[PDB]
Amino acid sequence: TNSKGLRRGTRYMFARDFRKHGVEHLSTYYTQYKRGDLVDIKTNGAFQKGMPFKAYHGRTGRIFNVTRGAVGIIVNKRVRGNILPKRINIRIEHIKPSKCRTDFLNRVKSNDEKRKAAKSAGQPVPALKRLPVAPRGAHTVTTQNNEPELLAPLRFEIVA
Amino acid sequence: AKSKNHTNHNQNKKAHRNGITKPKKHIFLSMKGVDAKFIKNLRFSRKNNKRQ
Amino acid sequence: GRRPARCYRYIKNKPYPKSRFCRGVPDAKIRIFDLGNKRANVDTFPACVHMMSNEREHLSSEALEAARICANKYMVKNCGKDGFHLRVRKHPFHVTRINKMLSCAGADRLQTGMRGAYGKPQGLVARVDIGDILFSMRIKEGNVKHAIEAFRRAKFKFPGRQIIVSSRKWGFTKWDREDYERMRAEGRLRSDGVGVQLQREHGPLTKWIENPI
Amino acid sequence: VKVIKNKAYFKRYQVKLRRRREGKTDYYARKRLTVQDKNKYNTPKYRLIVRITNKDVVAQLAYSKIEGDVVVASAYSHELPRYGLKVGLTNYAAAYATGLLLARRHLKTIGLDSTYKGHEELTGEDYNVEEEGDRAPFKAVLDIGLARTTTGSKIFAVMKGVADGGINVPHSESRFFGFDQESKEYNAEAHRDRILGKHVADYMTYLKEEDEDRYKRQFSKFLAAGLNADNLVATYQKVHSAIRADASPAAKKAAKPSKRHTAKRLTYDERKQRVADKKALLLQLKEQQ
RNA sequence: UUUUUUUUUU
RNA sequence: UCAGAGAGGACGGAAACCUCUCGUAGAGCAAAAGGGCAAAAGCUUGCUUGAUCUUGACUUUCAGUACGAGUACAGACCGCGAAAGCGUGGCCUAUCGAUCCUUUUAAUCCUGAUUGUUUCAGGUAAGAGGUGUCAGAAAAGUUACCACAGGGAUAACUGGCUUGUGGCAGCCAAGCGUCCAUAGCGACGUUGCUUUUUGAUCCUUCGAUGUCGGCUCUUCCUAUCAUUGCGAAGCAGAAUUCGCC
RNA sequence: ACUGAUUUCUGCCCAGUGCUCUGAAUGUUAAAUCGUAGUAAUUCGAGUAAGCGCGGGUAAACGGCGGGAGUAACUAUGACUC
RNA sequence: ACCAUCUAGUAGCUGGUUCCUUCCGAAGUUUCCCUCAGGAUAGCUGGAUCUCAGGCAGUUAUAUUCGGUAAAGCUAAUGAUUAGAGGAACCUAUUCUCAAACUUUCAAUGGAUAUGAAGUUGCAGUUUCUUUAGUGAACUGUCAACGUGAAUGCGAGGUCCAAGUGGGCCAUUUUUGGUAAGCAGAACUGGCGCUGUGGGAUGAACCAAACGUGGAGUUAAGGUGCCUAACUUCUCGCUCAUGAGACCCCAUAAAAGGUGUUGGUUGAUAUUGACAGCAAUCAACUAGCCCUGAAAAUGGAUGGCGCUUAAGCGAGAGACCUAUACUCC
RNA sequence: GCUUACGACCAUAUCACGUUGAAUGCACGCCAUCCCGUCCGAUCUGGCAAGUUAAGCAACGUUGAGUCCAGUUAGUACUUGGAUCGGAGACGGCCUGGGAAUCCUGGAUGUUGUAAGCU
RNA sequence: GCCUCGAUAGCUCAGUUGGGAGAGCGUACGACUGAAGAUCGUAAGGUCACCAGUUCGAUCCUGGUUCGGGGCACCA
Ligand SMILES: C[C@@H]1C[C@@H]([C@H](O)CC2CC(=O)NC(=O)C2)C(=O)[C@@H](C)C1
Repeated sequence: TNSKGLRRGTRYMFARDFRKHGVEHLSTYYTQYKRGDLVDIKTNGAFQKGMPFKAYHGRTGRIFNVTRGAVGIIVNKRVRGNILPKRINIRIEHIKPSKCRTDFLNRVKSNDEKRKAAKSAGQPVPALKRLPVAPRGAHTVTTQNNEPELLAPLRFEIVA
Repeated sequence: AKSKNHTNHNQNKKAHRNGITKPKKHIFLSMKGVDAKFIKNLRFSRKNNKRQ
Repeated sequence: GRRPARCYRYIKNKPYPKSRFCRGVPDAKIRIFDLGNKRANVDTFPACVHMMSNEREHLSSEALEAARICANKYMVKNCGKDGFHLRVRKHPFHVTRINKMLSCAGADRLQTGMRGAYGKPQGLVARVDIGDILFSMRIKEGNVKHAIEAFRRAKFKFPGRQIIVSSRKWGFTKWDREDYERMRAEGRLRSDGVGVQLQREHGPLTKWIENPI
Repeated sequence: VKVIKNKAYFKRYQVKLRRRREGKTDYYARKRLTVQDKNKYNTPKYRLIVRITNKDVVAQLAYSKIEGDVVVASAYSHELPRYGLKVGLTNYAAAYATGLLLARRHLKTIGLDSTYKGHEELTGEDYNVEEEGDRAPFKAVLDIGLARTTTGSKIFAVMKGVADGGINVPHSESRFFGFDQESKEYNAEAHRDRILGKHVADYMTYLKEEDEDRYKRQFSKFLAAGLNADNLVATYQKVHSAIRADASPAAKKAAKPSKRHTAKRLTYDERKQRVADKKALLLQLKEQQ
């Protein structure tokens, strides 16, 4: 059976990217994190303190605590037939803001702005629902300067 | 009479038998494990806000 | 004695090269890989013949050397030592394993059964795939018949099925004969002994002048 | 000899950060100097940058952001001729004056100068701006850069100037001039004399006694400006008084028209034409040689 | 106190 | 700023020390391997004891128990630094221990119930003494004189799968065969067949399938020793060899 | 207790394990006893028998009883030597 | 030794464990145990129900992310490894072949998160936390306005009590040990175990399809010369075998050969008359069927009989037969 | 069109050779009493302003190497799901959807924020 | 097959943590003897079995390879 150390099997997971080692750029620390925000976990091997466990690498969680240089995150973990909301204290260097939630917030902002503008201007309430791409509509194609080319299968050729 | 025989054959089926239970929605409301200093300040703030 | 080739014929295990983990590997039987007029100039031998495999099996070093000697003797006797250039395009790098067992009466007393059956190195075999080139050779257009006959005689020394074909390329180079001739006439291909090098455009005009292309 | 800086070397090479390559920013110290605790969120953390060039002293106040630092105030020694001094814009007195100018200027700008006047009597004793009223004093943390931290350095002279001006700069008297490393004693009188430039006047007198030619060679433009070994201290005191009297930044001029002074990059067609011309010339020379 | 040997014919 | 390279300098040499250039880490970081690290996490050096006191929360194993290890804070007192800051041992991933008992430290502590004082003893809290079978009994053999409950979950004989090994048969021809590869053989290679060898497995049988050999008696298969009919020879014939039905 | 008529013999080893004999032997030794401290429980120390440990004997007591090289006027072997 | 009693001694082991219908319905897996034929523990399961009446999903869409396997690369680092070329080694640019414990690069399947009322905007208070600072952070208010913001499907959630199980086995794909194994060990999923039914002559696992008790109709897989319900049905070819062949798993066959026959590819000669003898021919290949390679013991197996312009092989067409499956009663 | 201080992204920014550089500035530079540190005022530190764009630095040049982007490779390699699909097998194709990467070819050679200044 | 042990002058054997390679016999030189042998005085001598690593330096410490030697190899 396998050994049950903390960093077993993380040879490539905790390694830096090629031609990307060295000093950590400071936007990582300048980024603002607030309780309730969503963040992705990607371990940075260069910082051995406050590392997340390998099972949370590449997972998204929600911040519930903001300390001096770390954050408490609630991450869903599958254990048999239940999903446990585990709490982990991860340092900033292993954390990155998640863009899915900010995109949704932008969409909600746009929805509210469009609704308010239409209501103020007296227009009907516009459609504010994402719709699956519908089947292509009817159209016409012209062959002018685009005459059809007759295609046929090619014979087999011995390519030595 | 070898008797180690570990496997994970039917475990996913057993887990999905009753459905995979997602976490509740009130877990984000508790302030368990939050900074002691922040909790102290929050307690002071809540103790003093005038109802009307 | 050596086990039958049918035991290690098909490819079943992952590659097992000789390295710091696998020690005490006996030397492979085939050592020489280029025979005939190997030091020939690129233009000496414009015609080229390949011998491809149609099986995914193991070509033992023993079989590879047997085919090498057979073809080499045939060509030395039929066309002279300096009339061809043969290249064995397959190196034996996969290590097979044997779990030796005693075969005398009463061996069961000391036999260990299947407990701890990891084997020890036995020999070096070359992993081959469909479309892989086993033997190649470059000769003059007047010796293609001898080339095909030599490859015919040699193929019977290998397991499975092999197909002998003639390549459109200029010898062992990577250009079809017509393009090679045109590029050499132009000045884009510099002799590299057996092969040739493409002289690309980009770079300082100072080295450009040495051979304006 | 095998070539070391080859194709593979350049393929695998990773370049350091731009400022580390330029040898201008120490990122190890920068991270500790500029990073704010995440539980203080977007509250700026203020840094007092001190730099000394060959001919000028630069003092700045800044705070960091994701897209670059934000300088909020600045003061340069070359801006002292408006408050007097024409020469010696790099010595201890000039450094202290620049620090004081920066402190007073920014306090005026943020409207705290009246509340906080700082130490208005030069004595050389360690001074920490004490909180007055409710608004705490403006706070900044010193940034020396790549300068060596030696006792009596002009970077600490600028820091002392700012602290006297009335900005809360955490510090200790250990690295001020007049602090004896052996006995760990602080000589406020010596520090005050160094701030007022008595060392410059002493050097002037020493060289004047030793040799006239060397004295002239050393203090050429000081004499041209009319500063001698009996006026410098009063001049520096007047400079301090003027700085404290007025500290607003000088007005800006108009944008003069600009013309290209450097070559402009050739275009693709120009480069190809030059290639063709060189090819033709090289062929001509090869034929004629 | 210790002190073994000397090829064949002449 | 390392490993290393290049070029110079009395004794000095391939190798002592000095000097200048280049040097993306090709060195070093106690140890195994893997990650990480260049004004450092490496080397030199100054000062120090945060390897200290205290409670909770969390991660890892996981039953989401315990120990161990670790993470981020909070309170105290400190160390270094000019300062921002960093510090609860080792750059990270292993380096370890329950109950009972003994022992030590802690309170100007609690109890000994006939009242008190002092010894003595027992308690509350934190460590140590160890269980390496490491969630932790105190433990030498033999039985062919043997016994019991079971097991075909498990061996020895047959049977079953496999055929490494054993046996038998093919393909290309380098050579042997006075000359001549194929009369007859056939190396180096290589393709198959068989279960009269021995192995591998453990499917059936342990509320029993009597376990070697010989004798006796049937029948069956041939990969043909002899005989019948033939073909080929290194077939002039007693003789002998190969092959076919 | 072992061996096992008669005949002829019964070699070497007391290192190990046994058995046995001397004891001056302060080497180690229990209870009891004696002394010290303490108001007492109690603490500390001294003696302290046999045995063990030191010495001797014993194998018709249990038992045990070696290696490596060179070497002779043909070779082989090795009386002989290390 | 025997007799009585303790004694109905203990047994994690073997055997048995007695009425009918109805509904639901498993496990051979995790951790600890002197534990490996056994327990406890979680998981799977039943029952009792209770609180409510939209938030969920073994499925997709959108958005954002994680990975280092297949492929790719070594003329990029490390490790192997052939050959020369230009300046014996050395340098330069190349070159052949490789990596479970190599990699710049890097899929498909796959994992995770979010997609509004528990939301968005403001106003107006609290704080001893934070800031030079209403500067922030968080919270508070019977605050004011706005009103459901991808598809499809569907009612959701809570507590308690407890059984059996804790020997598994098989299959497509991936995969380690082994020469292999109806061998040993794993990953995903589906099955058998627990399960009948039509078909594969027969079979725990294969194909179809899951089951109250009956009827009519239609089918799935499979089949239609007789066994045997359904055509000696229709069209075109190929095959002669001195025991041909005949339908997933499946019940063995290879290298190498044939001047048997049928189609194709290439290169030549030929009517200035092509090969044989004193009007097409020649040569090398190729792949369908057939033949040789092809030896085992009771007499025997396309299931049997038999079948030869087939009742065989391949491509097809009509109709027809037949489930506990589908529709209706 | 530029210089400096502090930066963000961290080679389109690196590396090699060369040309040019107005003004500010940066830089080299002179001295070593004092503070300060060294075997050594080389570094570090302090006081200065005679001289120079020689170097650094900036802009530009190179059929420049590297880096980056794009095309090609290619609907190829690989791959999800299906078949009482072909083949003795190894394997192969078909149906249904995803879909790369080298060589090679072409192009680009830093963008930008705060503050101060020159033109 | 498994488990151990050893390998050092020409031969037989020590040797240290790791900083010396020794003891005896043998070989060479001189002396005594008429000569040899004994005896006396001198000298030189090892593949530290081979390889890789660990530390400042390894015969030694660690790992692997070659040779030799020892013990076990039992049920039925
Ligand atoms: C700490 C360790 C253990 C301890 C002691 O023996 C342990 C006990 C444990 C128990 O429950 N019952 C016992 O009889 C023994 C002891 O004296 C030493 C070995 C040291």
